[PDB]
Amino acid sequence: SHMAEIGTGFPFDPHYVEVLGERMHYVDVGPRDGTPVLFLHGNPTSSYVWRNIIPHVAPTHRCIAPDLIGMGKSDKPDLGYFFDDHVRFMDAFIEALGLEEVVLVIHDWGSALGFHWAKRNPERIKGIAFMEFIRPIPTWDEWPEFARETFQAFRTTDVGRKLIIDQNVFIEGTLPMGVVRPLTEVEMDHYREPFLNPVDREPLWRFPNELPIAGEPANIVALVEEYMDWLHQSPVPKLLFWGTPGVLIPPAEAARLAKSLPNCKAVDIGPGLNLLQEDNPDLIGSEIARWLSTLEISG
Amino acid sequence: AEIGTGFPFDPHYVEVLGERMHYVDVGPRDGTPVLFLHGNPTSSYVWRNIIPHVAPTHRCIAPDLIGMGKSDKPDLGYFFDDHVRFMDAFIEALGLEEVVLVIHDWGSALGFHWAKRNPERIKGIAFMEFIRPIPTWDEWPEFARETFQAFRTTDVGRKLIIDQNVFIEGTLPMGVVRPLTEVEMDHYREPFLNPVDREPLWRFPNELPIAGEPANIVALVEEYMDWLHQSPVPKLLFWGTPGVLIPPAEAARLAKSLPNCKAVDIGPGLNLLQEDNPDLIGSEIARWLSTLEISG
Ligand code: NA
Ligand code: NA
Ligand code: NA
Ligand code: NA
Ligand code: NA
Ligand code: NA
Repeated sequence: SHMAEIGTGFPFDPHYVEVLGERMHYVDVGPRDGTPVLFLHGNPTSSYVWRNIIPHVAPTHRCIAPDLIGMGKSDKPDLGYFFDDHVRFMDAFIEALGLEEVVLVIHDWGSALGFHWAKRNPERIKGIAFMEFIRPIPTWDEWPEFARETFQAFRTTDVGRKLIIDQNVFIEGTLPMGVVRPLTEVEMDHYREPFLNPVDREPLWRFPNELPIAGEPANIVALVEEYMDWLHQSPVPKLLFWGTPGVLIPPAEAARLAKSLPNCKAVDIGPGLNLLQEDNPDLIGSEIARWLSTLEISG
Repeated sequence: AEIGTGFPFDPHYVEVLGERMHYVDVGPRDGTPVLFLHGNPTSSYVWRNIIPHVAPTHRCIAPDLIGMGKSDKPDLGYFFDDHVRFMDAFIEALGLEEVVLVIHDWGSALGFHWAKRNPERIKGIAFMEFIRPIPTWDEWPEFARETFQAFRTTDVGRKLIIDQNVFIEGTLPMGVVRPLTEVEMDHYREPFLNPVDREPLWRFPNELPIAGEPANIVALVEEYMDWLHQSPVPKLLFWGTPGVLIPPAEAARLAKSLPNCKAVDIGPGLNLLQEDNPDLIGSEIARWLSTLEISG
């Protein structure tokens, strides 16, 4: 059988909340008397990446999907856009909406935010669904060969900024490199929208420079090790989506994690790179919905 | 004795996370270095009359925090997180192993937070007018309460600190008992002639742990104060009357409660104690260093 056509629209009412003096944009749909499901995107995406996942979940659960500070339709203060900046703003976003307990659905740098938050707020986490997530990559050989020269250049002084900031390579090159199917022009224009001006591309370059690869930056490596240790020892319900060949999470790693993470169901989406949501949204959405029905939530 | 206004130190610069940081670096390379950390709105200039008491016998390193002094001015928010990251990297870029700290104001938060995380490397801490949690506004001096509330008031605080440069033109001299001279003022004004460069001056008072906010800073500061209370590291506390961040009663109580701590009364003092009695501070640091178990 064949997949349904993948929607290009973003049929959600926009919201903004003031966070530390800046406005962050977010989606907020579904019923509000239960446990919210908080969807966190990564680099170089926005809440747009969840547009075809949310409709599977919204009939039964609240869906909140923010745009990270400096990204999407959120404000763009003059920050370095280190992980520290994202942590601060995301923590404050969650408090600004008065969220208590949540289910997380997280991806890429959004997964570092989600796992780091959950480790610090273990009483408030009712489940985590995750995919293509940030983990330590101890050698460049564990980074995919098709992306090695590129990410090394991204992290090389002067060259990386020329590619990402001046030439917009993370949007024009790396984003398509992360989707097995071809993105349409309408989809590309949605992803391009926040970054038309090169000055606004700082987060796109800082993010690959924060990835924990070959021990650097050491502070990120430590933080990520800490939340991975937490995840390995946590009874929290877990749902892991993976694809072939993946980028951050190759199939062999997914298979290891299906055993070494407690209470974890792993689901193969088929072909996939980084943005698994773009390659099989209906499997990811339908499986999240089924998994939510099994959790200690509905209030 | 007359207090020197000059800054007779050759520039040193080091690349840190892709940005350049300026620092004073004098004295011999064959011992344990003494790392001097300034706060808001100062620079290594604040240590200019203290360093010469120490440099004959110990290397003195005095960086300008990122965004301040002669250090580069990247487009950051200048949150404490930014200062932590850059200072950690500065220390590693100089290849420092064990150190003695001499710290003040926001420099004290940096130093104590670093020491907590590097307990085997810290061999002594001299400190003054330091950051601790302030649970209510009542515990902030009245001559400055309305001002700091305004600094932390949306839009108003930026008008004062960024547009009008009040932290330099007002708060700085407010923090010295004696009158700062025009030459000294001009040294302190140097990094902030352009209003956009005043961001760190505004973010700092907005990071102060007062009445529980920002909660992340409150937690961090509580953690390093607990660490300090539990550490056998040699400690030297300078204080003055009436103080600003530290009233005399609190200073004297800490001298008793902290392990291995000597307190030194500098006389009249507000925040920038270094400007009111540099010769006592410098000479006492020198004497104290000679008593430590450092190498050599
Ligand atoms: Na639409
Ligand atoms: Na590092
Ligand atoms: Na020198
Ligand atoms: Na005054
Ligand atoms: Na004065
Ligand atoms: Na807070």
